[PDB]
Amino acid sequence: PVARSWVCRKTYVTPRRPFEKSRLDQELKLIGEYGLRNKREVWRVKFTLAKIRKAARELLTLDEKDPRRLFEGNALLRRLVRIGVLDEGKMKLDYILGLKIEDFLERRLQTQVFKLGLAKSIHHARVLIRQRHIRVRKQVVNIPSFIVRLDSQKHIDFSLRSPYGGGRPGRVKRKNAKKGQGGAG
Amino acid sequence: KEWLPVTKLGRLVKDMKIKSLEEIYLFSLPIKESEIIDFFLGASLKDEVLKIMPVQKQTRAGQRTRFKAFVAIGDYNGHVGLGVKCSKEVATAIRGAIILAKLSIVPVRRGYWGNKIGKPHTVPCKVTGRCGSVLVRLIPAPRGTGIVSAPVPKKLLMMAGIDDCYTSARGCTATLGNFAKATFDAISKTYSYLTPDLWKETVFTKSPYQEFTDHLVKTHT
Amino acid sequence: GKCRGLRTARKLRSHRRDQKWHDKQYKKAHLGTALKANPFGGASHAKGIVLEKVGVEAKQPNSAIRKCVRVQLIKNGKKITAFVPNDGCLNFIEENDEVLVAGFGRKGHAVGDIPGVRFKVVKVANVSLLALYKGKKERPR
Amino acid sequence: MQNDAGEFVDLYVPRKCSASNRIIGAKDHASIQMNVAEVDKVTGRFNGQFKTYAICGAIRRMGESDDSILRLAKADGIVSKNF
RNA sequence: CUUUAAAUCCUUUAACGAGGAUCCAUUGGAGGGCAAGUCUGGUGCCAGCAGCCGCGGUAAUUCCAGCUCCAAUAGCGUAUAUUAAAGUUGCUGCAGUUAAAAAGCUCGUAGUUGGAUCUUGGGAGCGGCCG
Repeated sequence: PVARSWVCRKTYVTPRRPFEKSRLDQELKLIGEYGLRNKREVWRVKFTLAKIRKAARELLTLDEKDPRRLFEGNALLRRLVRIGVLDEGKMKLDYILGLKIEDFLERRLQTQVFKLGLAKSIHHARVLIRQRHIRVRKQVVNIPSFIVRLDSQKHIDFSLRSPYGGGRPGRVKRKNAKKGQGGAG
Repeated sequence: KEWLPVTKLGRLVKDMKIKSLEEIYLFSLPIKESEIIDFFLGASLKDEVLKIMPVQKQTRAGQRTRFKAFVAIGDYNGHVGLGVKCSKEVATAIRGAIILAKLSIVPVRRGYWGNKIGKPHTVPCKVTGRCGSVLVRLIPAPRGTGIVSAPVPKKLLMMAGIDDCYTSARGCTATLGNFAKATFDAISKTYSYLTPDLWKETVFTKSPYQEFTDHLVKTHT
Repeated sequence: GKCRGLRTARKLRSHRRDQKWHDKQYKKAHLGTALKANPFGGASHAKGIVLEKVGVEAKQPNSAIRKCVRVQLIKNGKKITAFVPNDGCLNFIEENDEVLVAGFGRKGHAVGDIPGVRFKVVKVANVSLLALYKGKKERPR
Repeated sequence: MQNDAGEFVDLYVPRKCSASNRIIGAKDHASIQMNVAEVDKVTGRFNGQFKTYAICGAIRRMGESDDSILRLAKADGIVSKNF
């Protein structure tokens, strides 16, 4: 008799075939072009895309003019619009299945800060996300696996306590300044 | 070097008179020159090697071994192919396999699953193929689910241009030749099926022989 | 199926029942004879004591002699012939010591070129055999 | 197949047997695009127009092709009804 | 500073805290399945490896060591109970001439299954026969 949670789900799945060529090569290709870390990232994104596709298939297998189907269809369509993967021009229930894994990987905060121009390189982008430097709507973020919503896009900038954002100099710079003042003093 | 015809088919595809191969599959007319495929199907046709299995005899003096080269072929938007060749060594077997795979070419028709939107991506009906003990089934699939099969019919379906299918196999699957021939027979029976779409009673277009006999009676006799 | 009626269930019950007991894996997993014959008593691992070390020969297509340990168990007390796995490890296990006997992989079957032996040794004297092999831990004498 | 845009996505329309209403495939070599000529109306000559027919391999395989060509010629009117 | 019954944990924040970042990432493998050396040394049916096939008999692409390599990565390997793969327990959905499999044959009570047939059609209208 304790008041605990006991709720947990696995976010990744392992494929049936462990050793072959083509899928391993293309996952390595995606990790290379998007600056990810390991295979659990692409396994997680493939699992959540498979869950979205399974929900879309369960919605599509029922008949038209059922209002439960209409409610979950409109809610899921508005969610995929609000993430920013699907466009507002094509908002129908059959366009869910016409999606790829790179569209889900494109809304990553790492790729967004890389393509915004504030980060020079994608490895530098992931480092700078981990480095406590950015802020989104005046709130700093450590985590590169941050799904950015479409409207919270213009409010990405360095934090006020960042040396690149104007403020206190860095620890290495102040150490070298202390050494220079000691040597010249 | 420069290709000279044997039948009148090479003549009619050489003097720029046949528009495409689609009328040749329309008239159910056999193609027995593999370089017509080279002329009309361009660089989109790509090649792969399925399995190199040696077979051997038994005489007084040793076992005379010969290679059996299994090669399928097909451009990624439309047509497929399959070739079985058995020669002495491996290189001539491979070359004969790619020639025979360019010879036996069936086209495939791509259909839809349930909803009818956009470009086709799926087998239009539950087709099947049988040879030996292999039973290869092709079940229509929703969009974007990928190929769900064994590796070599996955290869045949991605060079078929069909992106989304479900399969179900039965029998001694370990024999690659029978399994590949069964999925080739399954994928060849796509047009060999009657659907409500095909209910329009078509008119019979005049044969290319019937309109180019005025040239092939005077060129070659 | 064969009986393809609507108001019939009992014949299909009894037939699927009896033809399921006519299997061999279901008859192994659901009778007390297979559990009684197994010396572990349903356990995955089991501890025993060394009492004599006997080597056994190989099978026909490969010719060698394989060194083995004969172990009397603690929980049951029956004579079971184990097998020390790695190279140069019979000098690590001597008379009257504590060993951890485990299965070898084929669900209680004789495996490979070792006749009549189905169990191996993974731990001796409460220290792992892999660290004794690699030389990272020393056996306490 | 039709489509929502009104554009046929068919790449080639396959022909159909005139006897058993079946479809002749791409790699069937036992099929004939038969052409039958009609007489000129006045005395005996040839006009130039054609009366075309088709048949699949299975009907010739079981051998009922003469019956089918008689029924098709009688339906188009080449052979009289008394026969 | 904060938290809390008072603490520890977390967040915030002074002073410290890196260059060969020694502030050192392991775990099982490299013949086929099964991704990855015909590289270099040693014993050369002994030692051993190997879930299966097999590899060791004096140029071992399978043993024991070095280098290189590949798979996941704060994780990885082994054993046992179980599930999908098993359309090898088959209701969807197995097989019974020769590969495992039709009682020697007939009758017969329980059990299962069971031939046809009993009510049609129209009207005013929504409109240029039918929803």
